[PDB]
Amino acid sequence: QDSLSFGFPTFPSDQKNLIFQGDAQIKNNAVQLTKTDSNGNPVASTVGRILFSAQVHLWEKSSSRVANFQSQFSFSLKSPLSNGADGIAFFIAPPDTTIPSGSGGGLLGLFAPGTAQNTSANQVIAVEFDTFYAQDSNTWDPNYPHIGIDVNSIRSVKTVKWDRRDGQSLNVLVTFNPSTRNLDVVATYSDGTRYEVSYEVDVRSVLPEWVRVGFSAASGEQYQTHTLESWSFTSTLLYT
Amino acid sequence: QDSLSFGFPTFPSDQKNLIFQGDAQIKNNAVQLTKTDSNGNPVASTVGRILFSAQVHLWEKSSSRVANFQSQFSFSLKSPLSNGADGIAFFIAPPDTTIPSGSGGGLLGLFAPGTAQNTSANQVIAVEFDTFYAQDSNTWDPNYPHIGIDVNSIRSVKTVKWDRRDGQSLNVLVTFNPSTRNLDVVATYSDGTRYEVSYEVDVRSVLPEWVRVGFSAASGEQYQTHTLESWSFTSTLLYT
Ligand SMILES: OC[C@H]1O[C@H](O[C@@H]2[C@H](O)[C@@H](O)O[C@H](CO)[C@H]2O)[C@@H](O)[C@@H](O)[C@@H]1O
Ligand SMILES: [Ca+2]
Ligand SMILES: [Ca+2]
Ligand SMILES: [Mn+2]
Ligand SMILES: [Mn+2]
Repeated sequence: QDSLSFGFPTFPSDQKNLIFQGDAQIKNNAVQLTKTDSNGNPVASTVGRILFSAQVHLWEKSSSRVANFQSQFSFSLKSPLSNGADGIAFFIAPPDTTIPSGSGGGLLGLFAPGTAQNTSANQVIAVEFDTFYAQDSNTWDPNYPHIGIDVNSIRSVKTVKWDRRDGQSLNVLVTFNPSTRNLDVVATYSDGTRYEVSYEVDVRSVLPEWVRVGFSAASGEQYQTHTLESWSFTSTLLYT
Repeated sequence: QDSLSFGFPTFPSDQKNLIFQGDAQIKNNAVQLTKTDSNGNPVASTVGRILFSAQVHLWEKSSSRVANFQSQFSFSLKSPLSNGADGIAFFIAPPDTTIPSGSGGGLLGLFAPGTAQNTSANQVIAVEFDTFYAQDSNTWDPNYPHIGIDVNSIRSVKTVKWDRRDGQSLNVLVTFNPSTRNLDVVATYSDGTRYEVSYEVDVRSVLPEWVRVGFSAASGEQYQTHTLESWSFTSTLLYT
């Protein structure tokens, strides 16, 4: 289809169109990307992702068209630790994408250690909300929590300072306009605090015509819950 | 998802979210539900169906919600004969639906012979565009071409006299309103000729909570092409 849209105001346990990978599962009408114990507390060494089952037609060679898409979602992070890790990311990748071996912790379940910073070995666009930036282990990160745009590498093409707020939901709107090729990110907390970051990228040179969209999160030695609370997505092919 | 929508203005060969069953295949940017030869002419004894891959949440027992839905599509029928058969149908059924054994010809690839008129043995709602009504083989049909609403039986609960026009595209709008429980069908030819038929039905007592939507067509001894040209669908769970 040239156009596709779906909306999850909440996430009931009875799901049919979500692909669950790793430890991801539904609990209390939300998606818990990372594993939690019986008490609902976060644990270390966990990775989880979800993808919508239907494939999205991002661009089309034959017609020279590229999709205009928007993804709106909200999530919250919670941890008793002073340095909860590692973060959650909205991502777009080839349909057959699976969790790479050793992609835990700072690699957010998106990259393999051997090629995490090799842009020629990956096919992924992701918007990360990264809460762990220890310069000794996450050497590629700026020294502070941040929102980053990742294009084929865990080393973001761009980041902006972000404030992690325990237990508070962050609403995010990610849009891509094929005419300007701008990928825009706008995130806000309920008190009006806003973060904005944009990057110009030709998705046709990074991803295949058909892709899947979803979320990924991980926790290494430090941990926190990564709770996806709602998600709506729409995409339509436009001539450009 | 509480809401889902998709649109196929045309049907390029590169399809990823369609389930093809029987003889259905893409040719010339359209879906040919029934088999055709090299010259492109229709052949006898063929059945074909397509279903969208993502499951639709038609109703939710826990929240007591039922979805409204709208399906818009266009198709054309062509045949060297004047008695083209058998017809095409838009249908909604359980996700694991497959072509029943011996469902060719007048059964439109939707029902099994032994239970075609047994409402207690079926789970399907369909809107048929029936062009063949010979009483020797299609005993359940009115004696004229027609559009009908089928609820668990090949014998339509409601029909309207219809005119088959070789090679002309028929635009159809099918809508279900959970508030009134009315399934409405409006079909029009380009010159404005219009046909309408509606029926009140509680989808909750006929189908499971999750379903798949698609089209089916068949040709027995008499034949014609059943070309699906475009298709858009939208569904949203409502409280009412
Ligand atoms: O495709 C039309 C029709 O074909 C087959 O039935 C035949 C027709 O009723 C007509 O041609 O007369 C034949 C002789 O009695 C009869 O077989 C079946 O496949 C039927 O299901 C289909 O509708
Ligand atoms: Ca990090
Ligand atoms: Ca018939
Ligand atoms: Mn980072
Ligand atoms: Mn009929």
